[PDB]
Amino acid sequence: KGSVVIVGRINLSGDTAYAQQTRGEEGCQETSQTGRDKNQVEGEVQIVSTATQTFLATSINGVLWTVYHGAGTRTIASPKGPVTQMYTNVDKDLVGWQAPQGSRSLTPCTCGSSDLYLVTRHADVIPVRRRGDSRGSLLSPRPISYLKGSSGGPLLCPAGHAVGIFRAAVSTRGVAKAVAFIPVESLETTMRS
Ligand SMILES: *[C@](O)(C(=O)NC1CC1)[C@H](CCC)NC(=O)[C@@H]1[C@H]2CCC[C@H]2CN1C(=O)[C@@H](NC(=O)[C@@H](NC(=O)c1cnccn1)C1CCCCC1)C(C)(C)C
Ligand SMILES: [Zn+2]
Repeated sequence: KGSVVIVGRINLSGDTAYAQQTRGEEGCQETSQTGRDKNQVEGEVQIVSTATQTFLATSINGVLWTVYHGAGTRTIASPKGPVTQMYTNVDKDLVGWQAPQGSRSLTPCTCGSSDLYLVTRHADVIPVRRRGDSRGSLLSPRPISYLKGSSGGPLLCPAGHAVGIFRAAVSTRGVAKAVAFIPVESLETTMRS
């Protein structure tokens, strides 16, 4: 097995979103195998790694959420050693840990806006137009490479509240046309029986 390892962070507090890498490929390979990570955590969105993949994870209501197809049943490396998952929902493709010390949690969106904002792993903020429970159109199509690594990141309100967790793109010939996401309501259902 192995722990998922925070290799970075996205800050959404200020006027513009930015990414910081805080750990390289060699130091991440090391920390996955110990499960002990003494680095300072900050931000709403974390950049996380397994042995194969690098993607996002997002704190909402005190829980760091990401995708199950990326994270699996893995522990997360922390300053007190490896932390077990608090929630595992394979049906909803959703796993969550106790939000790490240092982090900030997003609030669930209560406004029902269909104007969403996808935060990518490069801290690009892309407008998405909500279409149903779990889908949204891209106002501009992108190469899927643009979104590769963003699984686990948030879709936001215009108010900066969590609408959902990005998990997949609908793609034709390497051009993403839409995004699929885990709605924040599903995260709420997961905590609430
Ligand atoms: C995300 O996990 C990530 O950042 N991973 C780190 C980089 C390694 C990653 C982000 C991709 C934009 N997500 C995925 O890889 C997801 C996962 C979760 C669900 C299945 C796999 C594949 N996947 C995708 O996003 C794919 N999308 C699809 O398979 C969609 N299907 C189509 O687009 C399609 C199918 N038939 C004909 C034409 N188009 C399905 C559609 C239904 C909902 C699930 C996604 C790719 C093709 C990788 C974009
Ligand atoms: Zn809202």
